[PDB]
Amino acid sequence: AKFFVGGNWKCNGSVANVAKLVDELNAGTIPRGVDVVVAPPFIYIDYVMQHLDRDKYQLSAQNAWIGGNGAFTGEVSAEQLTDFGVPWVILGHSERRSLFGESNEVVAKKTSHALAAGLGVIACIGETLEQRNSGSVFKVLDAQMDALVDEVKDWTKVVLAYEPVWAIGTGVVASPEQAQEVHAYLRQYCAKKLGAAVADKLRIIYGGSVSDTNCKDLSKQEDIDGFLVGGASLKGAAFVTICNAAGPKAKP
Amino acid sequence: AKFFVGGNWKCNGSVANVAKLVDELNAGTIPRGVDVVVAPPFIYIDYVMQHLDRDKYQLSAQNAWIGGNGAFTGEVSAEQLTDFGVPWVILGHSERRSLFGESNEVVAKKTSHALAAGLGVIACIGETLEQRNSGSVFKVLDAQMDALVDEVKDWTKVVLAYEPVWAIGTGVVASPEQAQEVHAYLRQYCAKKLGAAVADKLRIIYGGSVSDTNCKDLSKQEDIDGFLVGGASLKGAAFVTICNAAGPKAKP
Repeated sequence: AKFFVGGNWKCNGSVANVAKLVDELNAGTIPRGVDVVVAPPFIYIDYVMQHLDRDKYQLSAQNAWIGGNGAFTGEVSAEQLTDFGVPWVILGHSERRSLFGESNEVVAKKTSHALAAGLGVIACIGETLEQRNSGSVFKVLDAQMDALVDEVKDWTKVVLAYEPVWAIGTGVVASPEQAQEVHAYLRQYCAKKLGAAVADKLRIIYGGSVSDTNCKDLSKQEDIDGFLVGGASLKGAAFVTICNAAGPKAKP
Repeated sequence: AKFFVGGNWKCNGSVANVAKLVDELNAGTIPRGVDVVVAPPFIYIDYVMQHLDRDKYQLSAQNAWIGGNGAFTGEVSAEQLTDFGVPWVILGHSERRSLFGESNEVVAKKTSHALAAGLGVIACIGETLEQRNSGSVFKVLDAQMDALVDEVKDWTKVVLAYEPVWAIGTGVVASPEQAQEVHAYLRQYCAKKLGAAVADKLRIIYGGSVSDTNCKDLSKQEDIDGFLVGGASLKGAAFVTICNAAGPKAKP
């Protein structure tokens, strides 16, 4: 029910800058009834967990391994994250689908593994400019979702994040109307695959370029339940403003 | 000059188990003149850095991104690690060459980037059972090293780790004589590519199965300068014993 805002810091930070960002976030006020998650690089999670106000913010990781602990040098498991006290993980971000070749199948299995390990998952999908140019939007999104549906039985702790990758680094802007068109499409897909009750409660958050300038134009769209924020999450007051875009979608 | 032992914890740990392992490591005594590095999963680096005895142990990460900070969700940069106070990183581990498709070229560029960001690098190489079966040992190792040589000009802060991947998970054991044969081969390669002076000072550490049972048989081999330890690194007293295998190769 709650408007949901996640802040994906990506691969950014230093000890001093993280300390400063945490202080700025702690200075902000968040409306009742909004869920706000902050996702630092792995090395900072300890510090952030210990210094960021728990009344306002929950922690997320930016990725996790496909399975449990073992001989996977460099990786962090969902079991480790849960044991650490982290409640959320972002999985299938466009940067990992592209740079790391995470397939639809890998994202879906990471998601079911993480859920079974006790995390909530911000599961990311989205199509590129080439795919939109070729008339493949439905084919691509349907296949991304079909893979998730195959792995996930309980969507209570899933948040679905749509990334308009065609409008990320291409010189193209996505309008709020274009965003809403996709979110409406995803909503009706999910109603058919999961049932109208599950689809109505599922948070479908927008992960295009979200700033303190455009957040209210996006948050008023019928099927946009929140945001997965990129670079604006690195600026505390701007990020807090995005969290305050909930308006009537906050569920105090 | 110093015998060098790294402990690669891989994707293992919990809050309680890491606390226990750190206590066990702190209970151990290490000879003067041995460098010992411990590599936890990213999320534990903070805790380990703050609780593990600095007189005995330095920290390492198990991986880093190919470049600096930016839009690389899930990744940690070498710049972040240096700023955090971490002195070392493992790059090109066999599990990442295989599971993540890190090419010779990617490992070498990660290495030069990390060195430029101020880290020391444990650069890993090694050939598989298929490659040894096909008579490709030289071709594979030479190509792995040629890629490193192309990127790395200063080897002062590099430690070269040989992983006999043909003897890791295959049902085959590598003898100390087989280990030494490869290390001798690598030494003469490096003398030809880097100069005899650089090759003589370069630590070439063995990253096959290293335990407290076999460590002295390996450490006495002429061209084995230390170890990159896998599962035995999770057992504090066993790992400390491996560190004590240096004998005359400690440089107090």
